[PDB]
Amino acid sequence: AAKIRRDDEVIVLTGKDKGKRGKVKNVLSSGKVIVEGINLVKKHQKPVPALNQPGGIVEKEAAIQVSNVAIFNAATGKADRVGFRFEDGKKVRFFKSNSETI
Amino acid sequence: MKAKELREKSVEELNTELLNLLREQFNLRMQAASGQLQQSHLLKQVRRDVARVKTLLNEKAGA
Amino acid sequence: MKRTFQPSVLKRNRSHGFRARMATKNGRQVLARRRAKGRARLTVSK
Amino acid sequence: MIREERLLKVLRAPHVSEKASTAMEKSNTIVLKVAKDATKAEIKAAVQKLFEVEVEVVNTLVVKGKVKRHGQRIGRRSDWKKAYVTLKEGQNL
Amino acid sequence: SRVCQVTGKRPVTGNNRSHALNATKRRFLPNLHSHRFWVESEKRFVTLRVSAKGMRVIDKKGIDTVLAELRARGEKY
RNA sequence: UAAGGUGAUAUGAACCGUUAUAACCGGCGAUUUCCGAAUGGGGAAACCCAGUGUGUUUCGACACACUAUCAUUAACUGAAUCCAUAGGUUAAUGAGGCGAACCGGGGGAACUGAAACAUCUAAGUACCCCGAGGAAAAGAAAUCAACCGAGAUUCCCCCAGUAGCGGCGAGCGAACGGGGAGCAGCCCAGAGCCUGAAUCAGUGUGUGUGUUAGUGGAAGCGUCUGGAAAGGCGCGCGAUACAGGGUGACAGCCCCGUACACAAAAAUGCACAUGCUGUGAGCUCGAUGAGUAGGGCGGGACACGUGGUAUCCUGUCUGAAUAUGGGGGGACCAUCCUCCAAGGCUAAAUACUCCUGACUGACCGAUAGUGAACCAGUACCGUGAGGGAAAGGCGAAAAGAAC
RNA sequence: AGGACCGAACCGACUAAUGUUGAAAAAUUAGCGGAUGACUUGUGGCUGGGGGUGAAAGGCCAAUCAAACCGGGAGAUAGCU
RNA sequence: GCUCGCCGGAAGACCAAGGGUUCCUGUCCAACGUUAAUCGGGGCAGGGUGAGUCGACCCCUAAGGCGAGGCCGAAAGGCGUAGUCGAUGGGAAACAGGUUAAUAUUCCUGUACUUGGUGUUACUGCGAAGGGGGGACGGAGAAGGCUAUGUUGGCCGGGCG
RNA sequence: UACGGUGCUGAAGCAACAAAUGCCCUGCUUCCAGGAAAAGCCUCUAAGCAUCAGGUAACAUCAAAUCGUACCCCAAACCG
Repeated sequence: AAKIRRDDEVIVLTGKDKGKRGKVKNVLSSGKVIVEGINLVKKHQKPVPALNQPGGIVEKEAAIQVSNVAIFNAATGKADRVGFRFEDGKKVRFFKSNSETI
Repeated sequence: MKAKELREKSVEELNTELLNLLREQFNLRMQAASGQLQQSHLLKQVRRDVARVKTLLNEKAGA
Repeated sequence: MKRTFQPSVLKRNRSHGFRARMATKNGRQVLARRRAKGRARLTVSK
Repeated sequence: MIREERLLKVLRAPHVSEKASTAMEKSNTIVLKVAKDATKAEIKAAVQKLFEVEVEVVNTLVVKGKVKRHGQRIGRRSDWKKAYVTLKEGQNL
Repeated sequence: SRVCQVTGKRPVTGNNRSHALNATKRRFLPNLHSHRFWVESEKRFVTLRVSAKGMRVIDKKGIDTVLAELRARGEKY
């Protein structure tokens, strides 16, 4: 059901820098995905007890919408879409334009 | 199905129920209100385990 | 001076309370109308 | 066969743990937070079983809930029952 | 209530029409009298609220038949 | 079905999990405190207090089940009073209560209109009460019609604002007949040949089809502006999909889907060659629903206000004939025609939407559309029934402003 | 003994002044009447709208009374503004 | 903290109703407080209400309410017997001292008291919606005996103004 | 001593008089307008049971559960 999974090398279709390629770290339920080094937000963090004690301006990953990114084919250097075809419950993902299991 | 409870299908689960409630949930309650760290998940686990034992008792009246 | 409301909980539960409404057919219709409107307080006795 | 030990889940918090409780401990009594429908006999039997202490008398009261919630949205905390357990002879604590 | 207990007669509502045809609501009430009836088959006196038409049908059909009709209806004696 | 979860405000903590077993959905079961028809008694709802029967060599006592009332039936008992009967106890089965509208019955106004008002109207309306069902009611001609005939009930369109009714004022207002929707008739008033003979109910695992989980589902890239392309330009591709929504601007080819194809452990609803039981086909002859029809008095319903007033209903008093008979054909009589009341059941066409699912809108867009887009029948007012608000929007993403 | 006398609590309300957008949707400050009785007060209860209750004033029935309040008929009707 | 003024049959102290955390401690002063507020009955946390003897519950009734059957009523429903509820009334038992920031006839210390159950011993006719006794009752007035309580003196500690 | 409040010790702790509207008093006297009920309690029996049960006294032991309890205490916490 999930075209973009937890560990996938993905290439950005739209937004910020499109040409940047990153690996998924986390998939959030709002239709938004976290990719390493894609949306860089400089967050001003207040000094607070326990967690985030020193404060400082921290560079962190912001969420990118899952429709703005696509999976990257290793054989052909392009974004190519995802399908499923296998007869049992664990349907395998297939690269379209190559018909190969991801 | 998600969880397989073939382990709890056995006779005389009263002693397992007394183990899960008595001294277990009680010392978890005492340590929780005093302050301990892992009890946040351990209390939920013990409560669901007591639910499993009581459900299996209501299924099997003889045990 | 002395005002119209001099409160007593025993008189209040005896007059406008739940069982006072439940004894009468008409007070049961009252409880039905309050339930139909959707009130949190069906009776002020509580 | 053991008696109704499953009914002895009445004891909830090991202490209210405050100044009145600690000074009352320095005299004779443990202050405990116990159920809502717990009776004095059940608190006696539960303390005498779950701890090893042989107890003298139990005094109980109901702490009514405080509102403790702001003006826009109002709530009430739950009512809870407090037991002062007298332990003049054979007190571990 | 004012029910005939044999012929099922109830107070029926109508109008008191005047000479000027003014209408005020009124109730026609039955000719209901308590009468003590002798049942020969059961050897007893049955106390029945009964209209005059009910006494007429009691002498027409017998007291036993009216009593059996009451048992079939479910009415007590 | 799944690579992600522990609902939201509301992050954090502590964890669970790799599709072959975490969450999520669906079917089925378990538990389900207290109050509430409240059902053991009481009560100022969410509480007080019991009885009976089953379990302390733990001499604190606890847990569980039942015990309301009414109706029908059976049992056991049982007075005045002999037999009896009334009553009492036990057991089983059913009923209570709630619900927006629709349906039937029991009652039933007035404002108003008549340019006042009383007959009349408003109106058998509003309301109250009782009852029932997914529909209800009606229903199988003692009906219309006119010497021709039609052929149970119900709903629609004409007839027709007609004929009539009416302080012949206001106003009320059909039917005959014709076109449609839908179209089954039966049974007891009783005996002999037949006792799942064809139906009809209960009752099944059978077969098919739906519902409650889901699965697959096509085809796009360069370049320009811009913070961001979905837009501009160029060249393509799919189309039984160019419904719709979302994505940083306006996406058929980025994501959910969509046309299309498939799927259901299990539980159910329909239909059927159907699996069992009980009533019940048909023949022959005999019966043909009496305090009833009708009449008198007083009222009501028929479009019809008592009028010339037929028809229907009955509170009161009466009272037939009984198929040689009786009813109706709008006072009544004769003729002719038509139909058999005083016993019941009966599907469809019809009415409505508390609720579910999809779809649609020359409907509204935060003083609007529900009172309520929002933690609204809440805040607040009142003893109470009851009344009853205001209040949406940062940004693409908190990047919610370190110092 | 006293529906006796003077007079506090208590009950009431005769006059005056202040207030009358008050301190108060009938009060304050001086005086006034009754104060062992047809007195007064607490707690329950009973009487319900063309009805109650009234040592009677159209008084009172929740700051509402020549027929209370709340919802319905109801968008009554209005030759009037 | 020192003076001053006010009440003192209260403007003092306690029960009941009624409210419901306003009590206590710490912190804050945006809003509330007819001003300022360091303060508060305000905001925010955390505490605090300890019963065999005090109320309730309970046992019993009053006015009255409900009321199986029952009588009555067009339906709803009206009344009412057995009965069942209903205090404002009648039923068992605790007082002094100390204690906390906040509780006290509750906690502690001392001295009590009552009502049931069970066990033992002894003696014995016990036993009910039954009978009786009892509970059990008004107004006014008048002594008398006391007490709460006060003054004064004695005693004791301090003063020598 | 931050003034709260702790540890210890602690003298006298009597007499007379006057005293209530409070107690004796649910009394006494008097009057007329004639002054709740039921239970608790005591006592006596009916059915019933008879070395039983049950009652009485003493002693010993056990139990007395549940709810309220802070605060306002004629008012800045009730009705206005």
